[PDB]
Amino acid sequence: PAQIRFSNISAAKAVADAIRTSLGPKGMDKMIQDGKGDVTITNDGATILKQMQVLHPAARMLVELSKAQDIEAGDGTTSVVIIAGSLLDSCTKLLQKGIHPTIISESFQKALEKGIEILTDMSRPVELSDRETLLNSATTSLNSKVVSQYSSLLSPMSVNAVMKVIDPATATSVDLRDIKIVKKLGGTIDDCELVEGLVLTQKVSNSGITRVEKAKIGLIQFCLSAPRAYILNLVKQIKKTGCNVLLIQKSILRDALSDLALHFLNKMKIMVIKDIEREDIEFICKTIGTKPVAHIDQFTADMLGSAELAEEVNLNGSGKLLKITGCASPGKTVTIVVRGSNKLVIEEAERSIHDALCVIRCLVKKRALIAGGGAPEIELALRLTEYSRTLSGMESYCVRAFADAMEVIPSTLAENAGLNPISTVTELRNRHAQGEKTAGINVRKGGISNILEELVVQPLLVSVSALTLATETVRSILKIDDVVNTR
Amino acid sequence: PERKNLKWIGLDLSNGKPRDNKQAGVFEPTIVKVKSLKFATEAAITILRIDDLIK
Amino acid sequence: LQDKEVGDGTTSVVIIAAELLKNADELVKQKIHPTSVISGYRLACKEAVRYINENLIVNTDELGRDCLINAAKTSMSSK
Repeated sequence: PAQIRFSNISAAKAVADAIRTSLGPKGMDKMIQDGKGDVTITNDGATILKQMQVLHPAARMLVELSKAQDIEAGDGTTSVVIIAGSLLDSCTKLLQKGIHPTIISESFQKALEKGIEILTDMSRPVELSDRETLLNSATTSLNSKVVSQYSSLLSPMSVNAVMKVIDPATATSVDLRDIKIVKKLGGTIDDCELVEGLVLTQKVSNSGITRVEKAKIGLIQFCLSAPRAYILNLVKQIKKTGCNVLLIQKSILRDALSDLALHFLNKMKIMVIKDIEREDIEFICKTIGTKPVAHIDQFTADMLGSAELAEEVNLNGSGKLLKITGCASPGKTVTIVVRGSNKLVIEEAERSIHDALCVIRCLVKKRALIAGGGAPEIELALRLTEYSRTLSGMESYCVRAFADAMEVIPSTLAENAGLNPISTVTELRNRHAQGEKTAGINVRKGGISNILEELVVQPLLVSVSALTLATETVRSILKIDDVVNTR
Repeated sequence: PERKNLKWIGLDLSNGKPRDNKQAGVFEPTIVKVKSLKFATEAAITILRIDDLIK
Repeated sequence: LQDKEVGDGTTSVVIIAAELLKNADELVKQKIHPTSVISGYRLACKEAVRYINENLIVNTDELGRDCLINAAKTSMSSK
């Protein structure tokens, strides 16, 4: 019971301390050639955790925390591991003092909700949509990259895309669902456009007319095959109705539209694009309103999707893209048409636009903002220590044990920035106890000061979600007391 | 302060003695030296950054 | 990556970097964090290039020819 709980504690603490130095922007890169040749040179600990050979349960639950924190807010991936590992390390004192893990876990729950309610009103919240502070958070996020010169190229485009559809999803917050994204290799970085409706990037090359104002859309996933019976009837149905733009899928076989049916579908010259992407197929259907139907006898008259302008148009001079407006309910995931001749200006632009998405959905699910970089952790370690002084019973140390485990985030931020960690942490505590909350460690210049002047700030829900997930998994691993193999 | 023109006294690349270079014509483009110092510092910073492994 | 710029200088850009590695190891063995050594190397190089650019030479003009013909002469020494 205790001998396996201690092994869970030690394994999760060891897998948390393997990425503990990578906290902060000065977090150094790693190299683990474990497995069969992994040259793992990266300063970000999320991809380090995704390549860690993990056999222990409690070591794998923090890898689950990493992906959970990346799903909820997209930032603070190493923080939810370091907080959890320091908490589980601090559980050993409570275990050896005599407290049962149930009391430890419920006192951590009490300390968690106390820390959430302490963080939620010590913020500097935004009052409106406040597009100026969205661009301010973009300067905190979309810059310090190679898209720093593409920051004004990319931030107000997404800001205006949320301005277009302030979409009712999780209390009118930013979903992954504003206006459908595409990306095209080649072009310049300035060749991004904000669209209204469906765009296709793939190569449709029709000499005839694909430019119909009432562009009727179907999704026939029935391609052509090789034994005339189950071959031409869908094209006869096309001649019946007149769906002039239809996205082709090769779900049946490989010869998708052979010249028998291809000239039949080039006697009116339908849009032809094959091998459509499976996760975006259902979003395309949510856009259009047609039915994703492969059975050619299930093609009905109510499968006729709507489109207004459908062209194989050379957008930006040469990009033969198929843009579509005028649908049933278009708008599937926030549009940044990533064009770039270089490859790094493709991938970093799209990755930073996803970063911008995961911070603006953080900025409006919870509409507050704090000064990041070790300041709220010191604030929690002060106020929870006072609360644990007020608290009675065996929980009175555990919340205190919750407090000191909060202190690893500034200290690592003190250590990775080269400062002497313990003295700078307690000097930060002395400054905060008589001064302000926003005092912390400016890692961007390497010095302890008021961060709200030096502008290293973060939305509140990153810290709240990281504390929630870390306390949840610490609670679970404390409650875990038995394992068994051999089913 | 007056002997600012004892500055380019480099090494003889053939026989190894303290010797003039501006009068001797020993020359190298400044962009070469600047870019070599830049890339050497970048290499040193990158290999010093790979530090946090017991390996 | 140095080799694609000017050609030579490869052995110098290896050797100076290796000595920076060695002296940085001697520093971080004295309880110095490598963040401080990296930022010190950065500040040292940023100051050194301004030291160089204050003390460069443009004597090789169309008027600088005796130094140029002396460069030509000393480039073929002992022949």
